Formats: sequence, C-alpha cells, structure tokens
Amino acid sequence: TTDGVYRVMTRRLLGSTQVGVGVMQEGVFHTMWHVTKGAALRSGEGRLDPYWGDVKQDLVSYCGPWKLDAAWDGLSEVQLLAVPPGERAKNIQTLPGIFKTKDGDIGAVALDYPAGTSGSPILDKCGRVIGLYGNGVVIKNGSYVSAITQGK
Amino acid sequence: DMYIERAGDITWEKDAEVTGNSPRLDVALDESGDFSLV
Ligand SMILES: C[C@H]1NC(=O)[C@H](NC(=N)N)CCCCNC(=O)[C@H](CCCCN)NC(=O)[C@H](CCCCN)NC(=O)Cc2cccc(c2)CNC1=O
Repeated sequence: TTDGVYRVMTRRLLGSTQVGVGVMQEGVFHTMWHVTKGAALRSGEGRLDPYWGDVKQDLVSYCGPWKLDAAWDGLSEVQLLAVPPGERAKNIQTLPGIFKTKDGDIGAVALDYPAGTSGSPILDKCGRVIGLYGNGVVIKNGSYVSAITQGK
Repeated sequence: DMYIERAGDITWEKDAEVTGNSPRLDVALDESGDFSLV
C-alpha cells in the first residue's frame, strides 16, 4: 500500500491477465469501476475491500474514500501515465479536448491504449493526479477519446 | 483472484512525447456510466 501506480491483475487458469490500473494515495486504492466491477482485491497488505464507488462516474475506491482532488485547469497540457498490459509505464503528453454534456464540459484525451490500460492516471505538471483514463467514446474513424475522470 | 502489483512512481516526465488532437465532442453519459456520441 505504498503510494504509486499499480497494475490490476486477474489470475485465471494459466498465468495472469492485466485488466486495469489504479493509483494508491493516502492509503486508498483508486481505479475505474469497470476494471474490478467493484469486487475485492488482493494485495501485499491483505484483502482490500471496496469502500466507495459510483457506477455513473465509473470509479471505485478501496480502504477509504476517494482521495484524488486535483482537477484539470481547462488550459494546460496533461500527461497520461500509461501502464499498458505487458509494457513499461510510459508518459504521454497531450492537450485535452472536451466532452460537452448537457451538464457541462469534461476534459478528454485523444489517446488510444489497450483496454487493460484502464485506470492509468492523468497528471498535471505538478504531478497531481487529475483523473483516471479509460471511460470514453469511439469516434467515427474508430479512434478513441477518454474522459479525464475524477471523483466528484 | 484479482490482485494488484506495483508499476511505478507517479511523476511528470519532461521528455514526454506530445501527441493526440483536442476534439470537441457532444456526448451523453447514461446512468450505467457509458458515454455515447450525440
Ligand atoms: C484494443 C482495444 N481498444 C479499446 O477497447 C479502446 N480503443 C478503441 N476502441 N479504438 C480503448 C479502451 C481504453 C480503456 N477503456 C475501456 O476499455 C472502456 C471500458 C468500457 C467502459 C464503459 N463505461 N471502453 C470504452 O471506453 C469504449 C466505450 C464506448 C462507449 C460507446 N457508447 N469502448 C470501446 O472502445 C469498445 C470497442 C469498440 C470498438 C472496437 C473495439 C473496442 C476494439 N478495441 C479493443 O479491443
């Protein structure tokens, strides 16, 4: 439970499969709901039980309430700390676009990674996590745009 | 059967590749947490 970015794995029959990614911060593990479907996790500290979650936000936290409070400033470039299955963690910089909804704008990143990259953190220049990657839409040419999803 | 394993520290990288455009997209978010293009 040391601070950092973690892969979320499932053990299956022969070998493990990476289904997602999450962030440990202030003793709480943060990931996207569709990665774990809100089920318990094993860790070196023992079993992590779900504490908070919200299917509409597609988020879940373990061991405590959602701790990530930083937000995109609406202006600056951001970095996806992509942790793709079978690949080393890698930073990719981008200027977000915008998801325009009836209730307001959400920053969004036009970066396309494997499904198991879900939950990878998006950072501001201070290194604060401003959201998690992986809840998005497929646009007309088949490429992908992810919301910058932050716990409300 | 689901478990976590550390993958690194969380830091901004100065040498980072810059890519992707900045699309403006009209979307709806349903109660299931799915975005759809309008
Ligand atoms: C290689 C792999 N790449 C992808 O899956 C996506 N990249 C592209 N598709 N280019 C990137 C995924 C990034 C991690 N995020 C997810 O896995 C979430 C999990 C659902 C969260 C719902 N709350 N998925 C999504 O956000 C979107 C939501 C669409 C909602 C529309 N109403 N679903 C898809 O893309 C499925 C899809 C569609 C077409 C073709 C494909 C896969 C085939 N590709 C693949 O298998």
